[PDB]
Amino acid sequence: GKSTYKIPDFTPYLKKDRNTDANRLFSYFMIGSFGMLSAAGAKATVQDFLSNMSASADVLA
Amino acid sequence: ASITSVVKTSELILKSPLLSKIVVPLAKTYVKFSGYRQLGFKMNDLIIEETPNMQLALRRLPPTESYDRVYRLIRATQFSLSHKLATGNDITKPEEDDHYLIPYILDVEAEAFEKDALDNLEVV
Amino acid sequence: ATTFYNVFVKRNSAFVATILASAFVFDMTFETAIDNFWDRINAGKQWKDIRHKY
Amino acid sequence: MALRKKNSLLNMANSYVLDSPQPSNLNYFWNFGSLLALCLVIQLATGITLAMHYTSHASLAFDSVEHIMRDVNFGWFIRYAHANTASFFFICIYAHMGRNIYYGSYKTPRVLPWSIGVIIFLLLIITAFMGYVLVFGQMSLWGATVICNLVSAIPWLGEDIVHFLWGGFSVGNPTLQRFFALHYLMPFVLAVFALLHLIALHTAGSSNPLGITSNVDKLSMHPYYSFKDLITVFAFLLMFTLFVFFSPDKLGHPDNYIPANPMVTPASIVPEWYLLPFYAILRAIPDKLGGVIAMVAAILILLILPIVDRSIIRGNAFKPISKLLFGFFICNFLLLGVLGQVHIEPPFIVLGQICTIFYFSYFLILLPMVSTIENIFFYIGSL
Amino acid sequence: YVKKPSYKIVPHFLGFNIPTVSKWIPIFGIWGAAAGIGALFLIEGVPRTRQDILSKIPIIGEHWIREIPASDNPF
Amino acid sequence: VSPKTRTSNLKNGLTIASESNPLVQTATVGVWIDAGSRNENAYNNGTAHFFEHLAFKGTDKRSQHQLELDIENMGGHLNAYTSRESTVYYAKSFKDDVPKSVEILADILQHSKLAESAIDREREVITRELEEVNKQYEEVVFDHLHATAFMNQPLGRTILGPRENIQTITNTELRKFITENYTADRMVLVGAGAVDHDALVELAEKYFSHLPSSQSPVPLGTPIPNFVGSEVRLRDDTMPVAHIAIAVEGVSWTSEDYYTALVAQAIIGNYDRAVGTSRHQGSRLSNIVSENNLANSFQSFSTSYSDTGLWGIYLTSENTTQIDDLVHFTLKEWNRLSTSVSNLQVERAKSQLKAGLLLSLDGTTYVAEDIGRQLTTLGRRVTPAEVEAKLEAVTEHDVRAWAQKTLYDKDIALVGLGPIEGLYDYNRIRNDMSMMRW
Ligand code: HEM
Ligand code: HEM
Ligand SMILES: CCCCCCCCCCCCO[C@@H]1O[C@H](CO)[C@@H](O[C@H]2O[C@H](CO)[C@@H](O)[C@H](O)[C@H]2O)[C@H](O)[C@H]1O
Ligand SMILES: CCCCCCCCCCCCO[C@@H]1O[C@H](CO)[C@@H](O[C@H]2O[C@H](CO)[C@@H](O)[C@H](O)[C@H]2O)[C@H](O)[C@H]1O
Repeated sequence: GKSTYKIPDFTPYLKKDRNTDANRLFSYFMIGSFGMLSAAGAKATVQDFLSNMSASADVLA
Repeated sequence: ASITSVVKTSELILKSPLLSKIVVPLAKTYVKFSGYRQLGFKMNDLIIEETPNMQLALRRLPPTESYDRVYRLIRATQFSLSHKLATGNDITKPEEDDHYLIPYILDVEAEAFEKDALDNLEVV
Repeated sequence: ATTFYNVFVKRNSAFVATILASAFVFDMTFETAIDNFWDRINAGKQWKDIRHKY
Repeated sequence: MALRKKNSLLNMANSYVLDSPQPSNLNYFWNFGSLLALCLVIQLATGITLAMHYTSHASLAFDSVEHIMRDVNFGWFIRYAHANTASFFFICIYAHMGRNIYYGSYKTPRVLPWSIGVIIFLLLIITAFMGYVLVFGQMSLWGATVICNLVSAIPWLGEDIVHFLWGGFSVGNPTLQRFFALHYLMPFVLAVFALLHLIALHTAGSSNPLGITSNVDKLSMHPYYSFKDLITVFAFLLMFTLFVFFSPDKLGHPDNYIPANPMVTPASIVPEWYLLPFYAILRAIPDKLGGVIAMVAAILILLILPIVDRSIIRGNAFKPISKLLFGFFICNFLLLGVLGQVHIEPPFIVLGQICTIFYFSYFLILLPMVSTIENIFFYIGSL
Repeated sequence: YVKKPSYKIVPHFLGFNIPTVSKWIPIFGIWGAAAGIGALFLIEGVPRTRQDILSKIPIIGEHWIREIPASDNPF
Repeated sequence: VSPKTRTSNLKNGLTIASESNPLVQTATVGVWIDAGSRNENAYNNGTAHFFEHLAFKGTDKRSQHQLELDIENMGGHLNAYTSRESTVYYAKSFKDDVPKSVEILADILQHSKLAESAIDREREVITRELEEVNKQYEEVVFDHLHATAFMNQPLGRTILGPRENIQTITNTELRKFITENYTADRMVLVGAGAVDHDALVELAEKYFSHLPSSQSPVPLGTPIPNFVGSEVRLRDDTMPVAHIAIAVEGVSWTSEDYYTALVAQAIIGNYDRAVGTSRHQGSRLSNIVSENNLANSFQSFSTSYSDTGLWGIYLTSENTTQIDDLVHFTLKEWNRLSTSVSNLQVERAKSQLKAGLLLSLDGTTYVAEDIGRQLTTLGRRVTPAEVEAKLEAVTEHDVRAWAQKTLYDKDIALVGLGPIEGLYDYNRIRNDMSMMRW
């Protein structure tokens, strides 16, 4: 309430293993999974969507 | 190109007797046909200035030289828009076409090129 | 597990390569897995299930 | 503080069209930028109007253009205006690029507006090529066939890409409908890039015909260049009038008034006049893929002007040798244009190759050599 | 006694020198792989990519050898 | 080639270490103690610094006034400082005034009065010190930096201690602190300049012989710190200059990477616009900052403790609208320790350090501080030959390997003080700890 060197209580949020490689890696696994599904989803979206421009069924007949 | 490059190459030519004998007369004719003197410019007024190096060199000009340069540029711009040429005292005579800027840009570039060299030094 | 971080995650070039290779694998396996799942829940309904009569 | 400066939207307009500080000595070749903007506006207005009467289906397309000519009130004017302005757009764009090359507008600090400009030029070519196909006359079809077959040269995937462009196994309805949609779109993309190259330019300001700084002597864009731009607007409109009203088909190919017929091949399949130099460059290389690469390289090589021009001086106003070289380069570009429309016969075959070599050697050899030599002549010449 | 510092200027161009670039050679490698994987992934659907590339891969390649039975193919 | 540092022990386990210099006429003797603020708990935090005040408030023999006079009569001065891990008490004097000074130091350390009246008097003096450090911005920044980096841990505490403790420190707990901590096996008597080693050992046998030994004598410089990536902003728009420190968890004195971290620090280096030569420094960051006027100064540091460290940079800038660029460019220069450093930078920094580590020692006080520091952190003085060999062993590959494990994509502790509106939020700062292009 007065001293600025007394850091406020962060114990409710601090991870004990915060500096471990396991700790960083886990968060990057979530980011990477999100990147992976975004890539797979984008590929699917692009491929299906652009296929509209390939010969339609009536042309292929 | 760098002014350094231009100046070094020109000095190689002015050294060689053969080369100077054939190049000096050509260059003088070239400059006559170039026709920048007909707008009251000195050669150095024409050098591209929108470069960090050249901005630095222009800042290093003595105030007098700098004020006169601004006048020649303004005067030439007015001749250009009027489609007129300089007459009389406004025409740059060969003796007035002094390289007022070349020493300043050569110093700026010398330091910039030394900086590049020394950024690549390897202790032996 | 430091090893895993160092190999696949530390360099972004490696991380993006890993993500794209994983996307490739996911895309191919997910396709196959859904195909099989779809055929099981719609068993005896689809053309492939009645085609054998003809 | 004045409203035009205070309000953020007005201030953007103000910064481009009113208080914009311009050099006080721009000559008439600085007027092509506004003419190109006028062409772009005419093309949007006439194009959107044609789109209200045109039908993209191959069974109806040619007839819909006849319907526009014959039935729609002033349809003849809107059609001819759109078709002729496409030609004027290229005259003005070549003039604008010519101005930029002669006056060294591509040099620092204006490399970015120049480089975006090269992309605008490519989009204009694509836009105009697709628009030509929409008529679905003989030249429309056969031009689409031969130009789209160039993509067949791309190794491995080339054939597949062509079938993908066509939406089919030949140029037909799917191709026509997709070109309609893209031809409608591409001018808006072109307008965005045109705006980007202006925004890029606004950091350095316009160059000027002396190639020196204009920071010392500026003029508001309005009223001075506003009223100067009017002169060329009216000169342009006079030229527009003589084509559109009095000779609307002088720039056209008669074969485009014959409906597309995939069986009959026309006598001579040539692109529109403004693409002819690139067509000559393509013919010069015997290899199919080589030819395509050369043709693209003929445009993309403009991107290296900032590098290969070694001059310490911006532009050609004061460089007699560079001016002569530029003159030859321009005339060669026109010869290439002419050789683009001759028959592939002696002696034009060899001539086309020599002109193509001259075209590339300007960027790769002559400009770097000449600009280096003139640097030396200015220095020694003024000692 | 040392009279002069002992150094050379290494060859350089546009602020790149061989020592520095050599450190990045592996990274271009990985980005090239990433671009390869990514490009190939994008065109995995293209029939020519399957026919010429993907079906030839050992073990895995049978994933891309799929025939429509002639009874179910209108074309 | 410097004279040999002689080292002797006493019976109790007091180390005596001396480096004689027959070229000088002054001598610095003092006691380096392997004890400091870190040895307090939360209840007695501030005791170590409190004691430093009381040490000069009079002994069992000499009163406050007599003490003052005795030192004045010696001719030199006494000085003390307490840090987190180390307390020093030294006396700079004339050559032949060394027996007086050792006697005075032994007296103020062993036989201090700590009278209730003097405790009460200093309790106000120290309370006023809480509101005047506020001006010393570098120390403000570094005190917050430790507070945050080692949040709720012993290293995270200040030296002064909280206001609350200053009001409640008793002579009992002061006595208990110096009885538990100021033990012979934790102390080094150091002499530099015009001292004879054998004379100093005799003075130690005379004055420091009845020192307590600790129950469990561990070696000198024997210590669990868990760094917290975190930020403190102390925004103050009335200040004209922003002060920013950025640190990661660095290396301890005895790390195998200690020299690698020094070399890395020297690659980034220091800069000060007020020094003439600084615009011409080789450091890439120096060039970026000077050309763009991004900062008044920056100072790389590598602070070490017994079991951890902080490695980072301290920046000062008046350019309040371009602090973003300053921090951006700084962290991108650190990224290049991981991605780009080659023999070019590493050999240049080694050259600069090979001299720098010897140049620092230019007066008897600096020599004594070097002997004292080394003896209390490593248990020995490292000879210049060994220092030169350890630096020579640092390769470019070592620097890159160290940076990739210590800097690259790591959490930072970040403290900003002053007009720091332009300093972006923690994420954007921490995002610059990696390069997406790599
Ligand atoms: C739709 C097409 C275009 C429009 C509407 C357009 C418009 C303009 C305008 C209004 C200007 C400023 C005034 C002027 O100098 O004329 C300009 C300048 C410029 N344009 Fe374009 N432009 C177009 C296409 C191009 C192309 C294709 C290029 C280059 C290949 C280009 C390169 C430039 C450059 C370099 C400048 C700066 C020239 C200078 O002032 O020195 N533009 N343009
Ligand atoms: C840069 C802008 C444009 C250029 C260079 C351009 C070019 C062309 C060209 C060369 C043709 C062939 C004309 C003919 O010989 O009949 C054409 C046709 C057409 N354009 Fe455009 N065009 C542009 C913008 C637009 C826009 C914005 C639309 C909006 C839909 C459009 C719609 C059409 C239509 C419907 C036709 C077919 C009718 C016809 O041939 O007249 N154009 N365009
Ligand atoms: C730079 C980007 C790269 C270029 C982008 C490529 C564009 C077009 C590529 C593939 C499009 C056609 O490629 C084709 O995709 C469709 C899905 O759309 C797949 O088709 C598969 O799924 C669809 C529904 O998902 C079914 O109707 C079909 O019976 C089945 O075979 C084909 O197995 C694949 O061969
Ligand atoms: C040509 C078509 C007409 C419409 C104009 C184009 C619309 C898009 C323009 C906005 C793009 C950003 O454009 C940018 O805007 C700001 C303010 O407007 C300009 O800013 C400039 O003018 C204002 C005052 O006039 C000053 O505060 C500023 O010092 C100066 O640089 C930039 O020089 C311009 O680069």
